[PDB]
Order: sequence, then structure tokens, then C-alpha cells
Amino acid sequence: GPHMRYVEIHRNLKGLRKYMAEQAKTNLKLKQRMGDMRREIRKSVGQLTTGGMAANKDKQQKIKSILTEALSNQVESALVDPNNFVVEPRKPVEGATNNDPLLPSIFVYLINIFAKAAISQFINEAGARPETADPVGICVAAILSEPDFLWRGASLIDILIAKFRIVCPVLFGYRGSEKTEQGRQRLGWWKESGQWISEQQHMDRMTGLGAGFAAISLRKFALSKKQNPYPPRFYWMAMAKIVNTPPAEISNTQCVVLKAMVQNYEAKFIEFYGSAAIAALRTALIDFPARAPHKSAAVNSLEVLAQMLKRDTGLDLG
Amino acid sequence: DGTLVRIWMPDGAPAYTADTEAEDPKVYEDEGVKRQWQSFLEKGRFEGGMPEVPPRREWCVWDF
Ligand SMILES: O=P(O)(O)O[C@H]1[C@H](OP(=O)(O)O)[C@@H](OP(=O)(O)O)[C@H](OP(=O)(O)O)[C@@H](OP(=O)(O)O)[C@H]1OP(=O)(O)O
Ligand SMILES: O=P(O)(O)O[C@H]1[C@H](OP(=O)(O)O)[C@@H](OP(=O)(O)O)[C@H](OP(=O)(O)O)[C@@H](OP(=O)(O)O)[C@H]1OP(=O)(O)O
Ligand SMILES: O=P(O)(O)O[C@H]1[C@H](OP(=O)(O)O)[C@@H](OP(=O)(O)O)[C@H](OP(=O)(O)O)[C@@H](OP(=O)(O)O)[C@H]1OP(=O)(O)O
Ligand SMILES: [Zn+2]
Repeated sequence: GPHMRYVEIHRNLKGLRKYMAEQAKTNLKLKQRMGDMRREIRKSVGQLTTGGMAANKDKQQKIKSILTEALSNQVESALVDPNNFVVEPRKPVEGATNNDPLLPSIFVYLINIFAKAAISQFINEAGARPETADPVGICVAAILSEPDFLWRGASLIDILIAKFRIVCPVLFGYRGSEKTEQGRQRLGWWKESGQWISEQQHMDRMTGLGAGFAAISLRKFALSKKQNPYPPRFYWMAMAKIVNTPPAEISNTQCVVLKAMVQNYEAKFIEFYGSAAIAALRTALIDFPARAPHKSAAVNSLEVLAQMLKRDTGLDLG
Repeated sequence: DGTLVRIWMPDGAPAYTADTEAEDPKVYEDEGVKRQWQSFLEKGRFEGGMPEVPPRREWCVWDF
């Protein structure tokens, strides 16, 4: 199902990147531009976390210019079937801007670079300062929803989600023990040079990815002529999978991701779901911590968050 | 917060959008989905847990 396909997408993207390097050995125009385009996307994404609305809009325009150049394919890179990088195969749609059955590999490649850079900003910056996820998320949603970058009526955001599934599996319903090797692998516990990262580094990754997932799944397109490429139903579904876990299978990983999905995103959650969001917050921050057998600092942080919501924003989840 | 707090500022609920509803609305006529949401419509909160399918917008209110 979706799991299998996202794994296949993730490995198709690996081979695409290898094949871009192979092309550059025989394509001089590709060789002369490909590296600079990659570096300019990564640099621009890296400047979002430390910038204001106007500066961030400029970085977004820069990325859109590079992707526009890639789509025109003046470097004459090989073409590829984009169905290798979306969950469900797409057939032509009437009125769509781009119904071509093939896209330039340089274009797909740089979407992948863009998605990889966004993921890295969540991990490296939102892990310490979760507030920095929001501008990265805005940029992701703005770029992927650009009418010129839609393929057969919908965005290519499956390239980003395929990677999210790798690095934060709990957002997609996966569970495991932090005390077993198989469990750490199911939870996305990362490795650095073959050895498990520290628990503290693992929880920082989960914090940044929790906040980054919310940043891309809780965006407002009502006042925009663009379509939402990853709408809030996916936020609702992800939170539900976490908060319905049987008590024996609950891990601090889930609780850390959950706090990061929620904190600072309550107002947006309520805007989309109103009173249903209140009931879901009650489940996430009152019922879920109460029925967790191992009362950890991670479990307790969810309860403290409920207290703060009541003391600060005046929201009564009880 | 000591006194009454008003959360929703706009005048009335947001305009209808399918983006918050289930990807395929054919699931709302399933007995399973109806049962998950039955408790919410009645009591206004989740008892058996959070429904895995997001609500229809008609089931939500924004007057608080
Ligand atoms: O996530 P993994 O399955 O462990 O694979 C990683 C990952 O690539 P993916 O984007 O395909 O996941 C790294 O990317 P980041 O997470 O850092 O974005 C990439 O490193 P680069 O940053 O250099 O692209 C690295 O590739 P490499 O081994 O060439 O450094 C590659 O490892 P694999 O060789 O196992 O695919
Ligand atoms: O050559 P790789 O094994 O693929 O490693 C690269 C390389 O890192 P190191 O040379 O320091 O090991 C990149 O550095 P540059 O050559 O671009 O300067 C670094 O990029 P940043 O230093 O800009 O972060 C990138 O990491 P990232 O995933 O952030 O792009 C990292 O890739 P991996 O360690 O993930 O393989
Ligand atoms: O596509 P939208 O979601 O409606 O985004 C609009 C749109 O952006 P583009 O410049 O990319 O097209 C506006 O431009 P027009 O499409 O109407 O030409 C732009 O305003 P400008 O007219 O100044 O380009 C505005 O940006 P801003 O709110 O800063 O005026 C921006 O909104 P978002 O950046 O919030 O999506
Ligand atoms: Zn890397």
C-alpha cells in the first residue's frame, strides 16, 4: 500500500540522483549548471529559518526561478516518467497545465533536492527552535503548489512525504520499542556512521520533524488561487494514529512527536476543525498521557502543554 | 483565563472546503465511520478514542 509505494519512491529518488551524475559525464550543459542549481536551492532553503517575511519571499522566488529553468530543460537532461515518484499513477486531466507523460530529470531531481533541504532544516534547526519550521513549511507549500510545477493536476509532494516516512515513521502509524533494535528501526531512530545516535539527539530530530510535519499539513489556501498540496486531513489522520495506540505500545518517541505537532499549531488546528479539534486535543493532551503506563518526562510534557493552553490561551480541554 | 475567553474571531464558520474532509467522501456512509463519530455528535467529545477519518464540516461548530 502507501508504505510500499513511499519506500519505492524513496529508492527511485536515490537512483535518480545517481543517474544525474552519470548524465553529467556526457552532457556538458548539464555538468555546467547542475551543481550551481543544487547549491542555490540548498542555500536559499537554509536562509528561511533566519529571515523575515520579505526576505523569505525573495528566497522562495529564487527557488521558483531555478525550478522554472529546470522545467524548460535547456540543459537537455533525460526525461523520466513522473509516475515513479507519486503514490498513485496519474492519467491526463482536462484543463491541467502539464499533462505530459514525461518530465525533465533535472526538474524532478531538484524537487528532490528541495525536499531533502527542507527535511534537513526541520532536523537541524526546528529540533532546537520548533518555531523555525513554519517558514520552511510555508516555502514548501508555496513552491509545490505553483501551477507550473503541477503534474497532471496535482503536486509532486509525494517526493517530500516519501522522505518524511523514512525519518519520522510514527507520523504514519508505526510503533516500536525504544529498547529493541527492531523497535528503534521502526521508530526511525537514526544512526551516525553505523552507531545509534544518542537519545537526546533522537528526540531533537523527532521534535523538528513533528513541527515540520505540522508546518506543511496545517497551511491555509482559502485566500489563495493555489490548491493546498497537503491539506489538513493528513494532519488529523496522523494525530489519530498516534493517540489511539494501545497503552503497552506507547513510546516517548510518539509523545515527543505529538507535542511538536501540537504546540503553536492549536489555533490553526481549530480553524480547520473547530469543536472537533477541541475534542481531539483533549484526547491528545489529557486522555493519551493519562493512559500511558510509563510516566516519563515526555508523557508529562503533554500534560504541561494542556495546563499552559488553559492558563495562557484560556482553552479548557477538561 | 479568570473570565470568559473568546477563541473564534470571524463572523461565522469558515467557508466550506473539502481539504479538511476525508479524501473520499464515500467513507462517511460506512457503519464504522458513523460509529466512531456517533459519540462526538451526541456528547461532543471522544470516548473510544479519536476517529481516524476527519469530520464532515457540518459536524463541527466554531461558536466558542
Ligand atoms: O536516508 P538514507 O536511506 O539513510 O539515505 C541517505 C540519505 O539519502 P535519502 O535522501 O535518499 O534518504 C542522505 O540524505 P540526507 O538525509 O542527508 O538528506 C544521503 O546524503 P546526501 O545528503 O549527501 O544526499 C545519503 O547519501 P550518500 O551515501 O551519498 O551520502 C543516503 O545514504 P545512502 O547511500 O544509503 O543512500
Ligand atoms: O560527501 P558526503 O559524504 O555526501 O557528505 C556531505 C558533505 O559533508 P562532509 O563533507 O562534511 O562530510 C556536505 O558538505 P559539503 O561538501 O556540501 O560542504 C554536507 O553538507 P552541509 O555541510 O552543507 O550540511 C552534507 O550534509 P547535508 O545532508 O546537510 O547536505 C553531507 O551529506 P551526508 O553527511 O548526509 O551524507
Ligand atoms: O498564488 P497566491 O497563493 O495567490 O500568492 C500570491 C500571489 O503570488 P505570485 O506573485 O507568486 O503570483 C500574488 O501575486 P499575483 O499572482 O496576484 O500576481 C502575490 O502578490 P504580488 O501581486 O505582490 O505578486 C502575493 O504576495 P503578497 O501577499 O506579498 O502580496 C502572493 O501571496 P502569498 O505569498 O501569501 O502566497
Ligand atoms: Zn545529507
